Amino acid sequence: IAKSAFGFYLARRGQRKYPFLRRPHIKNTHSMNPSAPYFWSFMTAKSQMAFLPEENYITGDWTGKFFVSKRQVYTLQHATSGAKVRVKSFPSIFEFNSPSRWNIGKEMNTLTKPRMDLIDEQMLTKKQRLDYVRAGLLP
Amino acid sequence: TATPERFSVLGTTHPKPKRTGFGRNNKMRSKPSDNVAWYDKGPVEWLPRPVRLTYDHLDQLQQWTMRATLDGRTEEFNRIRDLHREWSQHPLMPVLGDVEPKFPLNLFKQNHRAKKRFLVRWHKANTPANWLWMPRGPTVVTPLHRTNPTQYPENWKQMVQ
Amino acid sequence: NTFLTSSVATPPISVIRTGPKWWAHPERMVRQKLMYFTLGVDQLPLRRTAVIQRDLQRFHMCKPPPRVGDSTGYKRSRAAQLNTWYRRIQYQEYHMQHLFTRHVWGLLRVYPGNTTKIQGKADDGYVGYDSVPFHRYNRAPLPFPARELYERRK
Amino acid sequence: NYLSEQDALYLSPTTPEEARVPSALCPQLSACVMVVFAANDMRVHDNYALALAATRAEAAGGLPVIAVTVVDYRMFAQPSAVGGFFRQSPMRARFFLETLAALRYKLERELRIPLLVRCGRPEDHIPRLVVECGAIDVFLTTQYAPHEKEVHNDIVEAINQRRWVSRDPTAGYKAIEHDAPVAHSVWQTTLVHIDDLPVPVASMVEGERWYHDDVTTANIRPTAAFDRCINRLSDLPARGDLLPTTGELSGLEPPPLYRGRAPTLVELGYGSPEAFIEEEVIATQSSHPPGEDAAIERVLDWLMDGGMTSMLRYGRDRRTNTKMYSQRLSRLSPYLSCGALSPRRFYEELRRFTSEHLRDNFVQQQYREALLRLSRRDYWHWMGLRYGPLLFYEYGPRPEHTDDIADWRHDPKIVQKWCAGLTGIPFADAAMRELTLTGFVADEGRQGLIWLLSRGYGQDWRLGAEWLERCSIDYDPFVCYGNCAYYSELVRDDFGETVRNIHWLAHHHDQTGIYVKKWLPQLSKIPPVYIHRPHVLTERMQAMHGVQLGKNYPYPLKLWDGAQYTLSSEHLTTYFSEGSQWHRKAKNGAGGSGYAEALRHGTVILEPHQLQSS
Amino acid sequence: VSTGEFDHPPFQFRQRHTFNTTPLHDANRFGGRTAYLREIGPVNIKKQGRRFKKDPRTVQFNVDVWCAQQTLRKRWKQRDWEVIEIPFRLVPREQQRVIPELYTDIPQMTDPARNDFSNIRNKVYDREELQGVLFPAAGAMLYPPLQRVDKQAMTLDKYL
Amino acid sequence: HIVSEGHAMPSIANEIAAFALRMAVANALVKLIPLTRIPLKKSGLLSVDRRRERGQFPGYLDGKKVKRRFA
Amino acid sequence: NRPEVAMHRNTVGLLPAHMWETDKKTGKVKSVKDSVRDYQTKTPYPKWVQL
Amino acid sequence: YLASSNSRVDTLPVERPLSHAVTFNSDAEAEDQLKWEGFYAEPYVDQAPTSDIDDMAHTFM
Amino acid sequence: HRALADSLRAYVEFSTSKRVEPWDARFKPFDRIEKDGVYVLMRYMMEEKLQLCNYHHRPVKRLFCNIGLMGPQITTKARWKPYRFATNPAGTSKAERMYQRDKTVYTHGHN
Amino acid sequence: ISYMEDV
Amino acid sequence: RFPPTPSETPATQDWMAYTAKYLDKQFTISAEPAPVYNVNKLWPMQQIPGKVDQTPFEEDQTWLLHSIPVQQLEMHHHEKDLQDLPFINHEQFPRSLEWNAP
RNA sequence: CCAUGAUAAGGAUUAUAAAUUGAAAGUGUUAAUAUCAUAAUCAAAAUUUAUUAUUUAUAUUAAAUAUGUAUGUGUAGAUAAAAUAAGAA
Ligand SMILES: Cc1cc2nc3c(=O)[nH]c(=O)nc-3n(C[C@H](O)[C@H](O)[C@H](O)COP(=O)(O)OP(=O)(O)OC[C@H]3O[C@@H](n4cnc5c(N)ncnc54)[C@H](O)[C@@H]3O)c2cc1C
Repeated sequence: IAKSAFGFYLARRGQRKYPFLRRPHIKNTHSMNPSAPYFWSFMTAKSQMAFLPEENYITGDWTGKFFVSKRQVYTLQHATSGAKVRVKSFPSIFEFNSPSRWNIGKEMNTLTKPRMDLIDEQMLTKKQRLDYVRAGLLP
Repeated sequence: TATPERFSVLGTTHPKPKRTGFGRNNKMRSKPSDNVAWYDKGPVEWLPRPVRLTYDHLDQLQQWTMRATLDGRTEEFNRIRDLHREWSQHPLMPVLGDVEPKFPLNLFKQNHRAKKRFLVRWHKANTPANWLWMPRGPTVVTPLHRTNPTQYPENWKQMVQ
Repeated sequence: NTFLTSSVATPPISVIRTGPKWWAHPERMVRQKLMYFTLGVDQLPLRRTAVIQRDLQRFHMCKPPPRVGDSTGYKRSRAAQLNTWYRRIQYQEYHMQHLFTRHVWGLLRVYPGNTTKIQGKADDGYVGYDSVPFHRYNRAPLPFPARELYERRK
Repeated sequence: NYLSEQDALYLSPTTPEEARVPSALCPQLSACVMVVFAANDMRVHDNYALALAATRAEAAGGLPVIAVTVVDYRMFAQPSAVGGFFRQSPMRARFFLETLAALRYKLERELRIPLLVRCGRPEDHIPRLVVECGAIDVFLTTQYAPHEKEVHNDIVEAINQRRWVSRDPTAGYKAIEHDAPVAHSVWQTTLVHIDDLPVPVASMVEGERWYHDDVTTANIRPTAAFDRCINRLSDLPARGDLLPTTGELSGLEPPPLYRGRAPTLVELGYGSPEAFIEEEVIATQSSHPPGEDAAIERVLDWLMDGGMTSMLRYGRDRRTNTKMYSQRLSRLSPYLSCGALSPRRFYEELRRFTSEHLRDNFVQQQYREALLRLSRRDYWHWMGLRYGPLLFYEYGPRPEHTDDIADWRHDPKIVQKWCAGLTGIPFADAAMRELTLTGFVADEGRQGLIWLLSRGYGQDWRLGAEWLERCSIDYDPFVCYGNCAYYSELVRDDFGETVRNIHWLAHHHDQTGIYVKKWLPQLSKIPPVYIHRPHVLTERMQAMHGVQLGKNYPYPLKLWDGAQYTLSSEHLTTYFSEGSQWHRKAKNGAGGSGYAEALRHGTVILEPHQLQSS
Repeated sequence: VSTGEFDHPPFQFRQRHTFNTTPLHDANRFGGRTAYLREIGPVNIKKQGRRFKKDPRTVQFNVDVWCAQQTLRKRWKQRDWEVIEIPFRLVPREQQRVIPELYTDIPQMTDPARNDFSNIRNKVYDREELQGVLFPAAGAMLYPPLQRVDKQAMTLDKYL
Repeated sequence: HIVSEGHAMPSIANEIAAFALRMAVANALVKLIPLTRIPLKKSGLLSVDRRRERGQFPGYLDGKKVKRRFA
Repeated sequence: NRPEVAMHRNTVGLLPAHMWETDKKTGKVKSVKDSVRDYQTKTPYPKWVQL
Repeated sequence: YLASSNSRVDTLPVERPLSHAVTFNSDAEAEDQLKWEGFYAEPYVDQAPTSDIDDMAHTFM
Repeated sequence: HRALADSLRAYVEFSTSKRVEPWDARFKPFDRIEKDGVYVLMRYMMEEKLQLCNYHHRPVKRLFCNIGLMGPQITTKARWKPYRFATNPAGTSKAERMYQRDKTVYTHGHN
Repeated sequence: ISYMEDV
Repeated sequence: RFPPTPSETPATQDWMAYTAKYLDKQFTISAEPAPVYNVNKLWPMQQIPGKVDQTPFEEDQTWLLHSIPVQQLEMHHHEKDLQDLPFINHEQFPRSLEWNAP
């Protein structure tokens, strides 16, 4: 059960059908979907000639960003500079402490797994743990 | 980044066991269902597959029969006509009290799966081999079709004078 | 021919009870009549089906006849007897169609759909390029080429 | 020929390099404790031998554990004692091979214990494999059936002195030549282990009622300790070189010769599947998939659905007639026979379910009835052990009780008709159809069939027993033969269920005729008055109900008095004769499935028997 | 009037191969182009399947464009002729006029004065009559003159 | 001559359109010749059937006549 | 090249074999070595940037 | 096909075919003949016996 | 990263490796003996380029379109094996090969 | 009654 | 824009030129008689002269065997995008749908 | 949190005829009881939750970024819908 302010304000109204590609809250759970032949044409800008998004650059006289935007595309300088790179994700943040050259040119949201396979055994309740065991997700 | 051979938490994730069943809710078994056809009963497997005939098939058949007629090969025509003579007899009228069984009706909970199952099983059992209503065999008399290939028009040379 | 997907077979009652939609459809009926005519055999079962079906569709709209109510049940028995006789005639027509279609395909070297039998040179049943790696009825694997029921040269 | 090829490949005096167990790189891992899986058990959740091997390995000796199994070629296509039936029909062989494959998958992917499969004589293969692997201790389950007790004794004797075999001549070799092993035998077939019964088997009173009394005071060992011992194998190291690769797991390439390959039905000697395949209507919607996990899921789903009504109807303390048409009855007999599901696991699961749902007052009666059924199976096991080879002799185990039984008579046509199910009795027809098509038929069906063959017709009871062996996938030797003798009046024991007529059983268990209608739908129009006697019908009734005797439904084998004078040749409709459908059913023309099928359609036959036409 | 099907069948329960019912994308509907919109095998709605193939609007647009391609290819098959510019003086009398642009005025006629009521936008002239104007410097007539048949001639059709 | 009005489709080879053509021809013949009205009216040629396909409704699963799944 | 246009133009020269370690018995990629410290390039930006 | 002894009773009794009158004196006799031939029987095929209803009643009690 | 490298390697190797013949040998155009019919044209005219295209369905169909001498017979009358059946290697002789492909490779059904 | 046959 | 235009070939303009260049090298006539005036192969469309371009395909096979993609995302119109969807028909003023602006 | 009321879904007997097969008995947001309350989208986001028709084997990823998963005899239990331009007695 996701806990957020909008959860009380809005209502799911069951498994309602939305217009194609027009769900209100976008949750790209398929960003980390791997596809070798379609590596450059999945969750990425369609044209190779397009410039990098505005989110990859600093515009004004900034004082500092806690985390960079997900659409910011990983570049060589991200690994070469050896600086601190963080991306907001559940639960709190994901930090790039393993700079690799195999992710150059791909978006950080594509690199980061949205739906983490790991399940917390601590906050899980008795009934919820029983449900997970019945589903097979937990022993 | 020289992927280490020791993954700490990636391996320890309780791998999902393999799916047991199939179909709905992954619980259907592999039982031989009612869709199985019997290739022994009659030249056509019972509960025949929905074969659909096309006009290009009709044209190809016309070309084939033209070629056979022009080449004088009539064994295929004779075997087709004999098969039609054997399978195309007039069904005798059933006696009073002959009715195909019907499935009982209940109002509280009508089981449509059992309703279709009974019909499918009954018709599967009702193979063309044991269709006693349709006359068959050599003991029957057919005063509508030529009995032997000798009297067919392709053998017209014999009937003279 | 063009339909090579494994198919589900409906009961003959389910086929017959369909009105002038598929079973009694004029296009399919005239195609079957053309096939029978080209083969040269009489169309007695098809005509016996058509004469019943045209009257059935003519009178489908009106109400059933008023009846006083037969004490002996002779009228109900006679109605059931007529319905069964017509159903059996249509059964014979259905079997004739499904037999001569296979025979014509065998003569014309036409590869049929999955899991169907042609009395000429394929008695086990034809399975080729199916989603399952086996015959699904014999549970036996099949070669990568579908099969060669007929020779190469035409 | 396949057995000869396997003997030339494996049982050669020097094993070829293509068939070699790889040498362990670790000197301490060179030795490995070995466990052999027999046909009795194919499970790893409650097997005693595996747990004992695990605890021995974790205590001392060879830390790696190696699992082996041998599929003998002598009980698949070989003829039986009489009638030439397959010892295991193609359906039973397919079930066994699927169970073996599932067990191998579970062992090699969950426990990471390699399962070396061999084909041929276990007595020839197992000791040589132990010597080749250098096993410290070889564990196995006790086998005490004929053709199986002898092979178990030969295996243990050979491994005691490290004996070998040499190809076709089978020249036993000494331990010195090469290309302290001890054999442990543990008893796990029955629900309750020996030495735990309140009375010894030798002094056990002949009767199932007394054993039912005993089992109330008897104790059942908990399975938690054995489950722990089995689970410890995961942390216990094993030979990783024998673990399957991804390619052979997917089946891209055949498994290596030393790891073994499961045999195929065509190579086993069946030859003509189209002759043995039966195309008839199947009414039961429930089938048992192979696998111990599948068996556990079946038990759980049956308990959840509430199949206790099959054991006993709610509120009915007296045992009530069963309903074969229903899907409620628990079809765990094939699992118990093949050993995929242990009776101890069944008992503990059932007791746990009863303890949970103890609020209803009748669940105790349901549980006790199920325990009574399991105790009956154990009692038949004990009776088979007591009788030994004497049971399989002519006229049952105890001939003194068979004075009323007439001399056995043999008729190939009669036994062929009975096997094919062309009997005039609809109940017998339905029972035979379920037994042939489905994995098994219910207890009442088996009783009716065996009584009809033995007493109803006079044919030899061994024919029916061997046909049950061929067809029923839940086959247990002792249980099947003992029940056949009891219901043929060969083991005449009082204080037990009375032997009942086929007509009695049909009228009692299937009175309305739902089962008969379901399995013989061509008789659906027959009213419930004449369902069980379709023979007694006039021509008018036959025409009105759409069934003609002979043409559509066969005449009964045993005609009424004076029927031979009033019946002509046309009505009788001989089914097995020259030029008949049964004759042309097979491509080679040797009839079809039935009498002498192993002799007729058997590519490889070890025994000569007698082969004559008609 | 065309016997072809221009409409993509609506999405409903799974279609099984049988009589009167075939799979929605079984390589036969709308030609073989349904492979672009075919997703074979059982598919998890949770985490499998491209949504554009499940969107009725998009598949309708795709089948519309495929039908448009069929119409265009058949029209260009019909279009055996080609268009050549002529400076209004070497054209015949029927063309020495003002021709309104396409779809701008009433469909004109080819000089109804002499009982010629053809469509000026559809009339096609053959190369033989215009051979001289099209190839002024050719010299020798590369294309032979068109041998016209005399209708007044006494031939076999006139019941000789 | 027949002129189609309302909803135009490429192929109108269907029984409903054939019935509409039949009604139009019968009405035209009646208007042309007065005494022709009696046989056509007694045979039902001129009579109009008010039946029409059920209109769309998104509440239905297909939109016309089938409700949604219930538990 | 993407598969939809021309897979046949793919060649082994595209694959950098020195980037990863290859299994000998199966031809699989066992692992990929580090590619940051050992990577030296003279144009982190196109030559026309010139800072 | 087996026979049956006409003097001694065999272990399996097989019922002989029943005999029906070729002529009917009364309409009541004809109606009885039809009823016991099953002419007036519902063509429905039994799928659940009355034993289920009786067991439900017993459990309710 | 490891799986991406493996998938790229497998995809390139699959693209370069020769695949099975994508034409059905049971239909009207591809029915003649290998010594007659369209097979003579294939063997004597376009045989060289088939090895270079590695018998993939898209290049073979495009080459059949461009060679002419067949016209619309490659689409109006000819038929081809399904997408997952035309991707089998040069010698398969088994139906279940398509399920033997590696699963950890994220090549999107390209061996 | 739609179709009736003498035989 | 798709479909891509394949590279041109010298003697594929006509059968006479193709036979003369690629078949025999002895054909007397170089090519078909070309009129002195300009010929517009694609009559409705005015293409840039001197540019190699194709014509609508006469054959069916090339239409579905060419590199022609399919619609995947939402359809965008140069003007109808103001109106959100066919269901959400945004009308600024309640004027008639048959209204005219003189 | 609580802080009065109000619209929904749910077909069983008024029928042919110049005619419609959807109900009033109530469904989150709305008008009197108070007494720490800053919980609100303007993008790129976190399944464990009863109430939901997905495309099945000739040709398959181009424009806002848009689904890598589950081939297994049309296969247990349980259950859903329709007698209105359609064809059912
Ligand atoms: C001629 C004959 C042969 C038989 N052969 C076998 C055989 O090979 N294997 C076999 O397991 N049973 C055999 N039985 C016993 C009986 O057929 C089965 O117990 C039962 O019919 C199997 O169906 P079920 O599992 O649905 O029955 P359930 O009652 O649901 O099964 C309960 C379990 O209890 C045991 N059991 C119950 N009744 C008996 C019984 N009468 N005798 C022995 N065990 C019993 C079995 O292990 C059975 O699986 C035979 C009976 C007869 C008359």
